[PDB]
Amino acid sequence: GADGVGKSAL
Amino acid sequence: SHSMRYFYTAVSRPGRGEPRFIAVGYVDDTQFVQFDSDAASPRGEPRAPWVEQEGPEYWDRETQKYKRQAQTDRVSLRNLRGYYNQSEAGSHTLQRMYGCDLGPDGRLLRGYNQFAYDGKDYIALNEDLRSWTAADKAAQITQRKWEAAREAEQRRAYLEGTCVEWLRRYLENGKKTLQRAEHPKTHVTHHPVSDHEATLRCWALGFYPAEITLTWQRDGEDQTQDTELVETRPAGDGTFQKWAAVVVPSGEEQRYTCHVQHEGLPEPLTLRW
Amino acid sequence: IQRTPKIQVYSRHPAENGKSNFLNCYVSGFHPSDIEVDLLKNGERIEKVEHSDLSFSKDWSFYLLYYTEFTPTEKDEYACRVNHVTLSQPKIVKWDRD
Repeated sequence: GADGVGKSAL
Repeated sequence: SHSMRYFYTAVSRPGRGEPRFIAVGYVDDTQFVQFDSDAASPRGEPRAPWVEQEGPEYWDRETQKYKRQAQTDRVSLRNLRGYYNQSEAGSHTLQRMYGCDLGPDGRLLRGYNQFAYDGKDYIALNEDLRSWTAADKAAQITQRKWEAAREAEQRRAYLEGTCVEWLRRYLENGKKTLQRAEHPKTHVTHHPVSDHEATLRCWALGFYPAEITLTWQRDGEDQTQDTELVETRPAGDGTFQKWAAVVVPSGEEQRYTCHVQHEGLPEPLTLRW
Repeated sequence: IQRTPKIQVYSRHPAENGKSNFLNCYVSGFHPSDIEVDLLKNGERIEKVEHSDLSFSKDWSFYLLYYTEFTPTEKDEYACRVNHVTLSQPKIVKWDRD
C-alpha cells in the first residue's frame, strides 16, 4: 500500500 | 528480516507531452504492483498473486494515490528546473525510493524516504524520521519548504504505521511465495581458451531470495582479484541466477573449488571440476 | 551524469535443443532510463517480446528484463541489440549458451 496522504512536492 | 519498497520515476520530455510517471512496489525481491501514467487507462496493476485477491476498494485507492503522485511529480520537475536554472529544452529525471525494513522480531527496523534528481542524491529523510539531509543548495530550498510544511511528520506516520501493517499483511497472504527460500542449483562448466588455459565457470541457478555469495578458491586460498563475477540476474520466473569464473592453467583445474552460500542451502556447497 | 548499460543475454533454463524455454536480455546499471532493446533471431527482430516494469537499484541506476518464449535449436542464432544515449552505435550481444 503506497504512501498517499499529503502532497510531497519538491 | 523483510522489506517493502516503492520506486517512483518521473521523466520530463519537453515538446513531447507531460512527464511520464512510473511506480513499482516490491516485498523483498518480489514485485507486486505497477503503475504507468502513459498507459491507455492508467491503473494500479497487480504483479503478484497475493495482491490480485484484494477487493476493488483497495485497487481504486491505490490507483488514486498514483494518479495524485504523477500530478505532484509534474510540479516537482518544474520546481527543480527552476532551482537549478536549467534550460527548458532538456529532459530530467526525478526518482523516489521509500519503504520500511522489518527486523527479525517483526518490528520496524528502519524507515526510508529519499530522492534523486538526474540520478544523483537530492534529499533524504534521516533515520530519526524527523529531519532531512539535503545534498546541495537547491535541495536546501526543498528542505526548508518541507520543514515549514511539517512534511516529515506525515512521512513518519506512514513509515512507522501504515507501511509496516501493509508489509505484515502481504507477508501473511503471500507466505507461500514470500516466506520460502529456493536453494541454488549449482554446477561448474569448463571452456578451453587454448591448449594451455581454460575458464572454469561456477553457476548458481534458480535461487530466491537474490542475495548469494559465490567464490573461487585455489588450494584453499581465495581468488578475489582474478574472479570474473556477473551481476545477479532474474531468470524471469521469480528466481535469480549468477555465475563466477576463473581462467586456469590446463591440467590444474582440479586445484580449484567453488564455494556457494545461500540461506536456502542445508550447508555451504563446495564444487570441484 | 550518464551510465552505460550492462547487458546479459541468457536463457531462463539451461538450453536444451528442441525444448521450450525463455530467452532473456537483462539491461542494468544505466541512466537515464530511455533505452531501446530488441531480441534477434538469425539477425531479424523478434516480435511480441515482453519486458519487466522499469525499476532501479540503490545507486539509482535502472534495470529492465526483456524476454520471449523460444525453442532453441542447434542451428538458430540469437542476440540482443541495445541502444542508449551512452552508446556511439547500437550494441549487439550474442547469446552464448555458456
